[PDB]
Amino acid sequence: PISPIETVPVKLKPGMDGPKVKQWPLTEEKIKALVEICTEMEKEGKISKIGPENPYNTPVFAIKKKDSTKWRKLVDFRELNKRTQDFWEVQLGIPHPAGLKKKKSVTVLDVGDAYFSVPLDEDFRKYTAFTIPSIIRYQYNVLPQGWKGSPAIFQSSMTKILEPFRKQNPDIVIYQYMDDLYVGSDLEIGQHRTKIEELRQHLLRWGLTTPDKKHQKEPPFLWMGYELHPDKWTVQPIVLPEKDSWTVNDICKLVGKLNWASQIYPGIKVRQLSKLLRGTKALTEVIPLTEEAELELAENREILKEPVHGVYYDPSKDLIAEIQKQGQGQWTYQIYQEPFKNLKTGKYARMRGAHTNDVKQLTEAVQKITTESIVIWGKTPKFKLPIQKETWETWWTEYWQATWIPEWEFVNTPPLVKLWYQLEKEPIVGAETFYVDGAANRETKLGKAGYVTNRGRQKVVTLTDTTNQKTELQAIYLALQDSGLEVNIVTDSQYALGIIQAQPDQSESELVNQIIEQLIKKEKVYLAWVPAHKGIGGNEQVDKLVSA
Amino acid sequence: ETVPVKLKPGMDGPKVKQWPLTEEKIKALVEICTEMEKEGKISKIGPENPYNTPVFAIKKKDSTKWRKLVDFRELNKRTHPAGLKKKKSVTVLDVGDAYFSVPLDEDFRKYTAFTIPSINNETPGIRYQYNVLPQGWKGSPAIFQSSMTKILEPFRKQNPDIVIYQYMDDLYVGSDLEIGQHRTKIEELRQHLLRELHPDKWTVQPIVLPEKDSWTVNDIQKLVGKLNWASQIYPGIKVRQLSKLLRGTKALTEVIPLTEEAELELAENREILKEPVHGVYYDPSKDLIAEIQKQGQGQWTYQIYQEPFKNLKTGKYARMRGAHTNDVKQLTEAVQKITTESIVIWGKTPKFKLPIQKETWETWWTEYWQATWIPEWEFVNTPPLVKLWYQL
DNA sequence: GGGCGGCGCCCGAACAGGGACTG
DNA sequence: GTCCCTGTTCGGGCGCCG
Ligand SMILES: Nc1ccn([C@H]2C[C@H](O)[C@@H](COP(=O)(O)OP(=O)(O)OP(=O)(O)O)O2)c(=O)n1
Ligand SMILES: [Mg+2]
Ligand SMILES: [Mg+2]
Repeated sequence: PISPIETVPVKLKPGMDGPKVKQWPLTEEKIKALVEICTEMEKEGKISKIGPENPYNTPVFAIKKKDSTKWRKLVDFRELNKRTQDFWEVQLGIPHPAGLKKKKSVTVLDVGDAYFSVPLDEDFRKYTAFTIPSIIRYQYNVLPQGWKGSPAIFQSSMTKILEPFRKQNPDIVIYQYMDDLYVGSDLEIGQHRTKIEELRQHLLRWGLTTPDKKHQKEPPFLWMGYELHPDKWTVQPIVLPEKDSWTVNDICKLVGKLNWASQIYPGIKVRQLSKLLRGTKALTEVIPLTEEAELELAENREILKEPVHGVYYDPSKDLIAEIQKQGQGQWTYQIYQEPFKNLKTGKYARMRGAHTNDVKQLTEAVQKITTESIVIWGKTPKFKLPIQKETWETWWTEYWQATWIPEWEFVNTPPLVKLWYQLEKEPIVGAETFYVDGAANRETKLGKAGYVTNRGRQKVVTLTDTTNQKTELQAIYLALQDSGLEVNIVTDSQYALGIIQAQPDQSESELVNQIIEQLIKKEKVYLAWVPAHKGIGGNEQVDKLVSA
Repeated sequence: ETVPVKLKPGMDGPKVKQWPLTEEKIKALVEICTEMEKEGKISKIGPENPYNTPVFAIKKKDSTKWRKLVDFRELNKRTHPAGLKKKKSVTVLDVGDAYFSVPLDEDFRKYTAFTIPSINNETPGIRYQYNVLPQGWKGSPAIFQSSMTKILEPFRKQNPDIVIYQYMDDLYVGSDLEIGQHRTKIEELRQHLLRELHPDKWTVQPIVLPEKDSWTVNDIQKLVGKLNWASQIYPGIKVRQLSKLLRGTKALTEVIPLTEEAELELAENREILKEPVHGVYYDPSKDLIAEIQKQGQGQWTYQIYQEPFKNLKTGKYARMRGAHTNDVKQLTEAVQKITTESIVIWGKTPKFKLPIQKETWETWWTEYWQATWIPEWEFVNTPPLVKLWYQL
């Protein structure tokens, strides 16, 4: 039937008119499917025959419905979508099985012909004109598939339709993805079935049928890409492409399946694979796998060959997130309540900043996990982290930004997160003092880096194709190279000071990485700043040196 | 009877995605919004309205009541008693409820749309829009002002030594009475309204130079850096004789004895840093900028300026020393204290340059917020230089 | 084979803000 | 101002759901 719910008023964007687009050639198979669909829709008033008073058209097609021998009618409304008003999407996220609680009784219902059961605004119907070619012209009186307004209008209409049932039945849980309903209740199987009949009769009153073919009554329930057993849930199998020559399209498919997988498979890593896509120009381009990517992919394959499940949420217990470090700024995590029973898993790998270290990355991973936990369970978890309370305290003292981790507890699973070197707060007695500088010429791109020391040493290196900042960093690198285990360095560069003060252990800059090697090898470093070009200290001397 | 309100020309309404809320906040929002719907203050709407502003809720201390908070910063973007800062005590009453007694221009309602989320996305968002003057909207005090003046006229007549200032949802009531009589008069005003700060004791944080009787090359280098920077605020500062002691290429820990000239230069400079900053005039057409620096050990410095190096105010906030402290909680309370000061002094909120990561802030700041307004802010990664310059 | 919305990931292009620089 | 460096956003591919 067609829902007697009120329509949602819809307008075109000002000054725009309906689309006028020739219809495509289609196969005879698609023509037969379309006419079988359209004869029946026209009988039911879901579509209306139109005449020459309607000067609009949009091309149509069909595709096999993904898990059936039935067809789906779709319209290429790209022009109409360009010309249709804006909506506010009401679907804010995707429900996750790890957020479901234990229920006595569970049902899964699909609404039959979901969009085609929800009326479309009268005034707008005329712009939905289409043509079924020969071997007939129509307009939609219901929501079409391919129009940008149909998801939001459907999701909102379904919410309105279910509100009276929810008000009457507060303690029956209805997870509502588009027309999928997961219905859970704390009733015996008998009273539950009775309430599900009440719900199907309520939906049918509002024009929505629930065909038995998609009425799931017994576990395991197929829902949202998952298998829901009574006390555990799993993912429907992941199949990774197994090719020999890889293209950017294949790689994106692999990385997408692996990301999807990482929600219940622990240990998934996609860094080297994702790095393959760096300089690409098109989806068709072929990329040879690096040895690193090859080996990472084999590891992921081994991980996926293993049987794994999640569990459901008990509100009367704490949420615990546990984090493990992989290399290259890659982290996995596991959220659980009881020791070896994961609610879910995850990975964080985002590279934030030219220069960083593992304490910053771990703080970002904590933040991500906290926001994700708020979305799924509505509260924050307690943390198990591989970082000493002492390490964290040191960082949080020395660091100039506000930073904070919620309730947490050390875990002794290597690799532990550490700070790899610490700058002194006070200058070092008996360490030689290097005054460093760099200058670069903006026209020719030639530069000098250099130092002068208080014990008489002076060195200048010349550089090609360089910049001011790079010569400052290069001078600091030269001083680290040519000093002993303890060294005072004086710089005029806010740039370099800010970088090194923040204690990076990784950088996209080769030069900063070389500096970091040096700073980890040293025993004590002290980095002081003076303002440039004020005739201060040995800064004047090394400045006169590196200008020429 | 309604009052038409328009948007600034060339501007559409806000389209701001709602952020995730905790279960307690969603439950409070749903109960509050249900009552507000029963009373006609808000109406359910659909996705054909393309506008949205985020919403959350705060639980006031010493109270199990939640108060809803709509972040109208964008919408507000798109639409003074100088004796209040001198009063012995100042109480801050919440009069937002009054606004729900006045209807909102129909053509404007669409711009106040907001969406309530759900745990684990059990349902799509539930969308509402306002039928009355909403709390937290710039236009609410403006349109209600005349009714407010009529409400407060006789209380102001009977108490002329009391200063009543209105900012967005708040009344500031200032008095020189003793604390008990002040609270008595405040409850008198609460009774009348059915038709605790102490600003006289706020402190400027001057820039301070180190005092010692043995200086090293490093000490003098640090002092010359600090004075060179400070001379952009105070032109009286001079560094010739102090930097003269640094000639050559010396060891950082070499002890340098100060000359007579440089000692005079240092004493004259530390005097100069006491004088007030010259030529600083508040412009109401520009916005206040507030910078905050984490000094460590629960200490925070802040500067309110409008043009660079022309500080209208410079202060510090202190808090619990570092046993179980929360940097973000403290940064948030510092933001609220600074905003309160700025509202009282100039009647306007500052735009904060916050020394925190965007994500850390947005993850946690709503757990410690207790005000009914929200200032604008941007996020910053400062060099430790300004930190040292304002440090103590 | 193609159309739509949501969320996720990763990458790069566009743009903004602040420091250093030339005569 | 210009050149440089760095951070944010937004749009494009793919994954997943319907
Ligand atoms: N590839 C897809 C899958 C779904 N949908 C939209 C339109 C569908 O009508 C709705 C729900 O998906 P279904 O597969 O349940 O479609 P129907 O409800 O029309 O079919 P059925 O009666 O077989 O359930 O989501 C879509 O636009 N494109
Ligand atoms: Mg269906
Ligand atoms: Mg230099």
